[PDB]
Amino acid sequence: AESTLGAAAAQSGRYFGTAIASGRLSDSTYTSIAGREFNMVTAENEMKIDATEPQRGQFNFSSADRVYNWAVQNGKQVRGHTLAWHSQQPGWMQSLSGSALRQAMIDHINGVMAHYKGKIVQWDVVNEAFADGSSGARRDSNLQRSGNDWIEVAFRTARAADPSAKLCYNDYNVENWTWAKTQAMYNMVRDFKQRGVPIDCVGFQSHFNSGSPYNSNFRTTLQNFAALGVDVAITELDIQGAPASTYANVTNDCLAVSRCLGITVWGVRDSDSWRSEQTPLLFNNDGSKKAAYTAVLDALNG
Ligand SMILES: *[C@H]1O[C@H](CO)[C@@H](O[C@@H]2O[C@H](CO)[C@@H](O)[C@H](O)[C@H]2O)[C@H](O)[C@H]1F
Repeated sequence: AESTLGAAAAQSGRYFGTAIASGRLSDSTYTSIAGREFNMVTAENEMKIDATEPQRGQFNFSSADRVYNWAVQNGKQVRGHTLAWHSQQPGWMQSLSGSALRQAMIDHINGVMAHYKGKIVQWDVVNEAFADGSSGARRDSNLQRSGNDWIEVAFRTARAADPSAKLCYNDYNVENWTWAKTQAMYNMVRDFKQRGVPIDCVGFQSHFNSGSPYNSNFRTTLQNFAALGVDVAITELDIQGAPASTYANVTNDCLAVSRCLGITVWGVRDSDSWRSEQTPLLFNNDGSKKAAYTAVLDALNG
């Protein structure tokens, strides 16, 4: 067996990753534990639109490169996050609509992807485009108001910008097979595959909690999306209370699906999370391993 999460995941050809924040990189406990345990990194905030293009046409990759460089220096691959999203847009992009916004969205994808061309294994090209609830509608945003084709255009733009990256659609509350949101995403991906839209992967955020609880049918969700001809990935995992049983279940669901590339938990210690009050991660505040860590490692080791 293997003694760390990333190495244990690698025995089945998968990765075990985390979100990394540039502001925490002077914390020796964080950097040593993150370096030891994970083989995949996602920048927590540094590769988002506001951080990378603070003013139109004026890119700033300083903080993003700090995360990227840390990952490569520590032997990890990197998931880019995220190129088109309604949340966290810089004010200059919030003022744009229609065709002007479309051009800025395209320019933003091209500029960020060119900087990291051939260096990023997966990109979350589009994030959180569906509304929550029973409707299955697209979320309202300046991007969605520019037309239903905004998502497809982002994907076609990204494929041309860097043909070596796996292009993913990412979202939350899409893990339970029976939910309307899950079905809306499923039909979009099915449609994309029939029309030749270049989508290679689907990211399941996996923010499990009392209001959006884990269900055993997540495995069915993963299998059904994989059958559409896309890879699947667990991208921002955290579970309220960090129950060992649920952490083991999610891990085993990924291990049972051949195209489940790996799992990323959203943070290292409970105190590093935005949801620290629900103590939803695998390491305690002092860096020690909880019960959930042991369960995940055991599952990865079979
Ligand atoms: C999935 O959910 C995580 C947690 O909400 C998002 O990461 C958070 O993003 C916000 C907004 O940019 C930040 O304030 C938090 O520090 C960060 O943890 C992630 O982007 C999203 F895809």
